Order: sequence, then C-alpha cells, then structure tokens
Amino acid sequence: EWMPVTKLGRLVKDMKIKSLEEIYLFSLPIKESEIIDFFLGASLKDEVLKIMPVQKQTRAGQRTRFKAFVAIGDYNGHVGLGVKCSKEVATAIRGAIILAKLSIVPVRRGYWGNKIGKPHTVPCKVTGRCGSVLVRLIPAPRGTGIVSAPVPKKLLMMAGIDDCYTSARGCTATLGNFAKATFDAISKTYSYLTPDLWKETVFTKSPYQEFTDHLVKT
Amino acid sequence: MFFNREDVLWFKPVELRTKWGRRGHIKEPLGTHGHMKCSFDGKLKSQDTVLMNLYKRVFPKWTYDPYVPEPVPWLKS
Amino acid sequence: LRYMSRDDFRVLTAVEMGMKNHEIVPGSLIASIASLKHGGCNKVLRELVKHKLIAWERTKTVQGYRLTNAGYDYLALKTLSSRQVVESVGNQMGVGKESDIYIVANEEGQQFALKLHRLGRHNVSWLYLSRLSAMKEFAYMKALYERKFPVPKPIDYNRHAVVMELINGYPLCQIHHVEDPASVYDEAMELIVKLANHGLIHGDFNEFNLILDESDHITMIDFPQMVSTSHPNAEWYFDRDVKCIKDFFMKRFSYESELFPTFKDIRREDTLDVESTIPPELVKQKVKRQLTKQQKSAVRRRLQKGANIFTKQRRENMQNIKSSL
RNA sequence: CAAAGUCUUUGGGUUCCGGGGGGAGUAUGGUUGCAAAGCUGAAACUUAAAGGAAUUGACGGAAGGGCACCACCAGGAGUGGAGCCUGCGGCUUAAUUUGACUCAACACGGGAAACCUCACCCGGCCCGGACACGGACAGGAUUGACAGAUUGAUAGCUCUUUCUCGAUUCCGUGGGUGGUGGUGCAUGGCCGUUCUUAGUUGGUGGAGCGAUUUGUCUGGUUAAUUCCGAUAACGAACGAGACUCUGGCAUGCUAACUAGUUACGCGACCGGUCGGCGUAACUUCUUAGAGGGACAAGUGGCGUUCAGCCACCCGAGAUUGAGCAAUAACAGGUCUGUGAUGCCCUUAGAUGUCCGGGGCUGCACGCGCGCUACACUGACUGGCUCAGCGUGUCCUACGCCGGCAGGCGCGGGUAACCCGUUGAACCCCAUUCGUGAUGGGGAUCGGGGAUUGCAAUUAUUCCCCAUGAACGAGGAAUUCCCAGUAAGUGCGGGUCAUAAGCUUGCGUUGAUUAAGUCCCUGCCCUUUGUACACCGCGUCGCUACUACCGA
RNA sequence: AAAUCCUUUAACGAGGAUCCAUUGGAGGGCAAGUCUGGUGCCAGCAGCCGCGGUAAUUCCAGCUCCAAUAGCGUAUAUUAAA
Repeated sequence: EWMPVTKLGRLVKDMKIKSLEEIYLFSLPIKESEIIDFFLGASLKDEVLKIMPVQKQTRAGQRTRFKAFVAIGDYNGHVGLGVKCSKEVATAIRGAIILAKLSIVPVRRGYWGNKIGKPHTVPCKVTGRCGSVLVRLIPAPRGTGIVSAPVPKKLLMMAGIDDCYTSARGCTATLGNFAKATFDAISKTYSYLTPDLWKETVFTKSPYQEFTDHLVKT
Repeated sequence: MFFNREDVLWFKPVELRTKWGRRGHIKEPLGTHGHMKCSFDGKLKSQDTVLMNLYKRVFPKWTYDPYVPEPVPWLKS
Repeated sequence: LRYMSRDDFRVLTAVEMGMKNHEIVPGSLIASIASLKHGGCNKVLRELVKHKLIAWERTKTVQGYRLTNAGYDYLALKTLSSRQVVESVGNQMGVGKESDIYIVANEEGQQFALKLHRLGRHNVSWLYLSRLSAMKEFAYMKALYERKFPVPKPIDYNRHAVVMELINGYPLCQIHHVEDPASVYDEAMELIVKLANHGLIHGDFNEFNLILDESDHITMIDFPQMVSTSHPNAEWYFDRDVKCIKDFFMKRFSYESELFPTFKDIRREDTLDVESTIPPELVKQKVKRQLTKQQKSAVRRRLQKGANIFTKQRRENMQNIKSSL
C-alpha cells in the first residue's frame, strides 16, 4: 500500500498528472519510487549489469558487502541507472532498482536519413564524459543495431534506441564510469538544441500552480 | 610387523614410514610377541598402515651361453 | 624432537632477522631473506605451526608470523648440534622460574648441563631480554672459572642457551645434615672474601643459590645480579650475606661460628666488576658482490608477491555472491 | 589550474620532444675537448609490471590521553620455606590410561577410581555378524551339559564320556550393527577468552567519478556515539541502559493448630519462673503476598549556573550483591556427556561386550592449587551459652548395652509437623601449664577394636593406646582485597555402599587503611602520524661440460 | 582423342552391439560441473590472471555438459583491435 509524502506524489496518486512527461517538462525532482512504478508500470524491465563484491574496512576488521549496478529501462522511452552497496545481494539489487527508478530520464530519439516511420537512433552525435571515460553516440542508419561494447549496448537497448554507432575512449574497463558515462550521454540528447526546438516556448502552468486548490485539502 | 622381541630390537635404527605420509621410528618393544611403541611426527589415522623399507644389493645370475636355438617361424594364436 | 634438518634452519633464522627489527614478521619478507629455495617455504611454515615453533598473527592489517618460546629454543640446539656439543637429550629437568635446566649429551656420551632462559610487553621483547641474560651469565661464568672459583665450566653460548659442566647435587635449602659443618662453613666464608678480593659482591648470597656436591664442595650458580664494590652500600650487601650464612648454620645444623670475617680487601686481585693499482682478483671479488646484490634485490620482490593468502580470501566470497544472484 | 580553460561540439600559427619498466643514457663508432669530460648514441638479453593521484587507518619502537586493587600507591591476609592431601610433568613399570601447558594447563575433566566406572595391562568368555542369496540339513542343521582330566572359575571353554536340545541354524559371499579407537587442524552444540572492559548497524538527505565521507562533533560532562549544547544533517533499529532475583524498612493491608504472641484457667517450685498443659484476642516477633518507599528529591557550596560533583538535615536506605550480557574473532577446550556427527581404522585367536586380576595411588626429583602449623591474643579442662542456608524412605529421635568407634530394640519424618526451639564452632567465665622443640605442632610407625560393602593386603573410613619428627613466621619473586568487605570459625549440599584437606553455599566474630594516580604489570580511550629503503660472508683441492681470449 | 568423374539410369543396398563425428574446452577472461576416483608445490596444467603443498570447480582419469562441426586445434608473418 502506497501513501505519498510529496505534493507531486499526491497529485500522481489521483489522476491530476496524466503522464510522466508533465514532470519532465517542469524539471521537478521525482523523490518517490512509486511515481515511476505507477506511470510506466509493468513496461519497466531491468538488467543487473554487475555485482562486484567489496570488503569494507571496519574497526571490526573486514566484512563482505556487494555493489550492484542496475539499468532500468522501459523500452521506447525511458532509462535510469542505479548503484547500491549492501550486506545481502538481493537487498543491494532492490536498493539499486529503487535508486534507478528515481533517476529515470527521457531520451530524444531521432532519424538518420529521411524521417520515415518511427524514430530509431540518437538525434545528433552526442557525448557523455564521466571521469576519464568518454562515450560518443553517433546516429546510425535504420536496422544497423547498436554497434557497441556490451554495457552501453544494454543501456541503449533499454532506452529504446534501435541503432547507434558507439565509440568509447579512456579506461572503459571500470564499469561504473562506463555505464554512468553512457547514461550521461543519453540524458544529454534532450539537452541538445537543434533547429527543431527554435519556437518560443509557451508556458503552461506548473502541476503545483494548476492544482493549487486540490492541494489545500491535503 | 614383527613376531619376536629382538626382531624389533634388530630393526630399531630403521626409520618407519606410513601409507598416509607420516614419518616415524620405533621406540620400545613391549610384548614378547612382536609389539612395539612407535613415535611419529603427527597423529595417525586408525585407517592407517605402518611400513618400513629394507634394502639389499642384488647382482644378476651368471647364466651366459652364446648358443641359442633356431626358432620356428612365428605365428599368431 | 629434531627430524627435519635442511630448510628449517634457513626459515627460522629469517624470522630471527625480522624479530630484531620489527614485531610480527610477514611471510612476504621471509622468502626474500631465505633465497635458497623459492615458493615452497610456505608449506614449511605450515609444518612449523604443527610444532610450537612459530605463531600466526592476522589481527586487523598485521599479517604474518612471530617466533614462540619453544621455537626460539630449537634454534639454539640446532646451532649447538653443528658445533658438536649437543646430540641427544637427557631427561632430568629442573623446571625453574627464570630458566630451564636440560641435561644434554654429546658425541662422546659425556653428559653436560644446558640452561635455557625463559623470561616472561610483547613476546618480541621477552625473547630479546633472554638474549642479554645468557651473554651476561656466560661472561661471569668465564670470569670466575679463570680466577680459581668453584663454578660450573663454561662451554658454549647460543642466543639464550648456556652449556655448563655437570655438577650434580642438592641445593642447600633442602639439606638435613652435613657430616662436617665447620669445614663447609669455612669454605663458604672464604668465597665471600674471595669475591670481595676480586671486587665483587654477590648481593643475594643465600641458601637458595648454593649447591653441595656430595656434602664436600659448595657450588655457586646464577649470576646476573652482581654489583661493584665502588657502590656506596658495599659493606651492607657484604654483611647481609655473612649474617645469612651465620644464622643458617646455627638454625639448621646448630653450628655457632668461632671466626667472624669482616675484611675489606679492594683490590688485591683482578677487578671483575668491569665484567692499475687494484689487482684483478680484487676486481673479481668486487664485481661479484655488485652482481649478487642486483640478483638478491630482484628475488626479494619476486618473493614479496607470496599475497597468496589475500587471493584465497577474495575467491571464497565471490563464489557465494554469484550463487545467490 | 583564470589557465593546465575555450578538446569526440576534436584543425589560430609554429619549434623541440615521449611511446611498459630495465639493460642504459651502458657498449661501439663519430665528434668536440690539454684533460676531466660533453654532444650524439644501440642491441643481445631480462622482466608483468615501473609508476601518478587521491582514500580508510591493521601499526608507531608517537607522542598525548584516560581506565582497572585480576595495576600501583596507603594498607590487611597470605603463598613461596616445614610436614602432609592432591594435580602436572620427569623416571621405573606388563600397564603405572588419556585431554589440558602464560593469564585463557597444573584439587581441572562434579577426575574424593577398592570392584564396577575403564579407556590401560594379563589370561579367558560370549556373540550381541540385522539382512539377501548360494552351500549344507530333517535318516536331524544346530542348542544345553553331570562326572573325571585340565582350568582361578559348579569357564560344555577344550578332551574323554554319550545324553538332551526340532530348525530357534551353521558355513561363505557380500555387509550391516558396534568402539572411552584416530582426527577439536574435517563439523554442530555447549563453554572459555579477547571482555565485563562498551558499543554495533541501517533508512532518508547532503558531499565526491569512486573508493569514501557526513550522521558518529568545537567545548564542557559522563563508564559511554551519555548529556548540555553546536551543526548538512534528520530520524531510527539493536544492545547497554530501562530488569529479573535477593537483601535492607512498614506497630499500615490479606492471613494462619504444620509459626506464633498476648491473656485466662490448671499445674509445679521458691510476687516471680517454667519451651509445663489446654482454651479465647490478635498478627508485633515468624512465614509470604499485593501495594509503598529513593528520585542526587531538600538546602548550601563549586561548576562556561550545563551535565554533574561535593557537604549535610530528614531518612530504614543518600554505593546491597549477583544474574542476563553486543559487533565480530581465536584455525582456545571438548568425538572422553550425547541414540549429534564426517571420514579413516579395528569387526569374531575384535579397538564390540562381559568375566577374574592388577594399574591408574608407583619415586631420586622440580613445579603448582590447599590444610595444619611454627604458640602466651596459646593449648588442655570444666562451666556457660548463641545461627543460617539447607538436605532426608536415608535422615534420624527415644529406652537400654559397650570407654569410644558402635551395638541392640521399639517410634517419628514422603515433610514450616520428626530429627529440630535444628541447645554448631571460634567467642565468654574460672583451673592447669609458663618461653623449652615445651602439654605448640602433630608427621612416621606398632598393636588392638568397630563399621561399609560380593573384597579392604597398595593401611577404604572411624576409635584407643603407644611413637612422638621437621617445624623458631620463610629470600628472590608473587597472590587476593574497600564494609557486615579481608581474616578467624564452624555448618549444609554436591561428590557418597563407605567418605571431604576439594568445591558450592550458609552464617557467626569482625577490622586497620584509601576514597586517589597513570609509576609499575597490563588493559582501555583520545589525538595525531602510516600501506623490511641504503652503507658497513669467504680460501684451496681433482674431473668433465659450457662460453671468451689466444700463441 | 581414348578414357575417368559428374549427370542419367537396371539390380542389390538401414534398426541402432550400425553405414557408430571430430577437435578443442568446461575458476575467471569466455559458452560449460564447488559431480566421482587418482595425485599430494610431485606429476603436471596454465596465452594472462593463476591452479597443485590431503575436501584440487584449473593436473591424470571416469561420467556429465559447451563451442565450433567434416572440420577443428597448434607455431609463426601480418591487419584490425592500436
């Protein structure tokens, strides 16, 4: 059973916010796991990218605890990536999943040649720079598939990208930096300004400012 | 391993070994029958077998004849 | 007992090298300073822990091995075996508080006495304090035997071990009767004056530090406590030892003294209180020493990678994690 | 780092220069140099790494901090020295089983074992080898056995003797049970220690690529991540604390013939005394239930007026004592407590089991736990008197008989009833000896006597005579301890057929000294620093094989 | 050219002990066993990391499985990975 804490949460609970897009439009922070689990529902699958065991230096000596990297993805839209460290492995996993649901970003999907059908590729060649790992995504023609290292292959697949030429530089072996780089690249797809978004943005009322009267009752 | 008393006393300086790899050597003989106390490096399994190695030099028999009979043609069984 | 007679010398001596500088010695260092055999010394250590030769320590970060009480003892006997003084073990053992007395036998079959110092701060300091004790005791034992005193004959010293002449008797504390009390008394009184003549005071000259040989001959042992006559309270320690013997013979044997020796004689005897120019053959020697040191330093670094225990701990947890996923 | 920026959204011009570490900036050539040298400059071969930044703090031979009578100081009592009781080694022995070895082994294994226990040693017995299949076997497979020999044994165990026993077997193949057999370094559980010392761990938020950090802290204060309070933290969970038992106090409450008191009547003897006898008043004594009570509350000092500390009045009490006890660990103990157990050994001339006998207890010795002592504040001898925890079908009273160990007979107690008013010992009041190996102290032994039990010879214990020793307060060293506390002194349980010099509890007499410190043996905090470098093992001897130089 | 081979065709030619599929591997990289026996820092394996010193997931075997498949290993030159 879910009982929301945030204003956004309460709105979500009812039917006041229709999609996840109204949150992203006003760049509000999603602080509760349930909001994502409500809108995308069963469409969110996940891949455990890695379980690396680490031994934590304690005054009690050494004890074993596991670091989980999980990339959650609703296909044809939204990715997220989580990293958690815990005593059990299952705990680590679920924590990572929860954490990765809080980090769900939309990706802009573009076209390679003429814009016929549904979008399949990265809209323009973007990059994701994360601590000596430099990931570059490049628009590929339809049906090429994701030509990449296994990890950004996963991440791009769960983003709903069909085809992308990847190229990585630097110490790509350290998984955290690699995955985080690719996530950072994919986030940046919406942040890139093309000629497509040149029209002056007419401002709709924010979820807060629109349903103010309904938030008086709670 | 022995059956007399002075059988054990004869082979006193012979260092024992063991099937499970323990390296020992005899101490006292006790019985009038062949019984012996033996020290070892570690503790023995009961499932074990103690054994000593004795050696002599052996030289071949003098059976030399240069004559050797002509064989019949060889065949299989 | 001592069956193993090759690799056990080199590995245990390598512990003693690390013991003088540091506390618990890591297994990485051992193989570098024991360069004769590489890799297979870690199974020797596992045979050393079977006996009371070495102890393991894995505290928090400190990983390695330290030398034990009995393990330090075996090293001296292994050295005394090479000096041809000790071969087999005699069983008459007087277990004391400061030292242990072990009867030893040589190649000849001639039985001698061996002292092993057991001072019991970490065990590293305790097995260093016993080192200085044997060197000090052997120093006095040599000093008195050369100067006509009735002491055990010094033979050899090894780290904490002292081999002495086998004088077998009973300590004066557990003596019922002496056939001639007067002659024994005068013998003992002479020995206090003898030491004072050489510029020495025993300090603790009691019935607990005197042994009778067939109730004829008084033997003196235990010498780390001795003081100089230059000391301000020189006559006090002199008179306390006199009164200790005066009263004892009056108590146990009922002999009262006719002679009262209080002579200060310093010193009529030895003061024992102090107790193209370079030839090609040299060029060869010098080039050799350079080439050995380059190879020895590289072998140390090869042996320092033995960590084998660190890799074993990391592998166990990874198998548990993958199965649970 | 305002350049080290304007770099995968990569191109303002341009010079030099690096491509894992070594070998090596070495050889060789050239060239410059009077020289020392400089510039230029390899390879063969060897090696999984050389290293740069950052981050926690295992260890400091860091420095500080704080902590503890298993540390000290101020002290009291000892041990260690004697004699003995028992444990360990050591050594003889058929065997003198075994585990345990600094605190964390050594009156420990409820380990005070006559047999049993019992594993050890000697001689013998039994089968307690379930089961499936084959062999045999009913014209009996097999079982039990007097006599006599042998035999310790009325052991048919073997032999003669020839009787019973009716498939209940027996021989083998496998192969199941069983072992106080091996491994505690193959395991569980229980326990010991680190540690009786005090923390451990999330969740969410923040910081960082990340390891990580913040929470968990300047300061004061506390046993303390405790508290006040400061604040990128805010909240938790777990344990300590909050508690369980016990003790202290109630003339208040619920109650009593299986504890009573008071009183009356009766009795006895000089108004008394009686635990001598029965009714009524009731709970003060006694039991035991609820509910109180003390919380640093009151007042005053000192303390960043803060947590608290100190002092005292009221108070019974202004610390009662224990139990239970964390995160993690030691390759701590323990197959010898388990019908809890894995392998391995031994399984029928057994390492299964019973039987008889011994041993575990042996003795030149060291090491330890402990009792009795070394006397005058003492012992002996009378008289006087006072508890509590308990246990009881083996405790026991009461009559008699034997000095005494103990016997005889009758009773009570399956229990607040009987022992038992539990008439305990030091202690108290008189007599004795008097500085001495003494009447202190009783070892070591000779005789008898009585119990226990199938058996007391290796005295099981207990009594009564003798014998009557070392022992003169104990060095070096060390042990324990702060208020009904050390120490004296008995008692009761456990152990036990017979038994406590051990132990676990109980009281009774009852203190001196300190209410502090970090010196000591160690332990605990805090603060700070941190991921075995270099300079000081060789000599000769004959043979072959490798690679250089060479007449 | 003459043949062969292929193609085309009479007859015979298929029940798993056959008309039987191999080579490498099975800790990680890297797809697939904490299986069983043997060995006991030995023999050996292992490109690299490493495995073996008495429970070896890494050796030699057995069984089981995986990758390629009439091919599959190994050494070397070289290209991408760079």
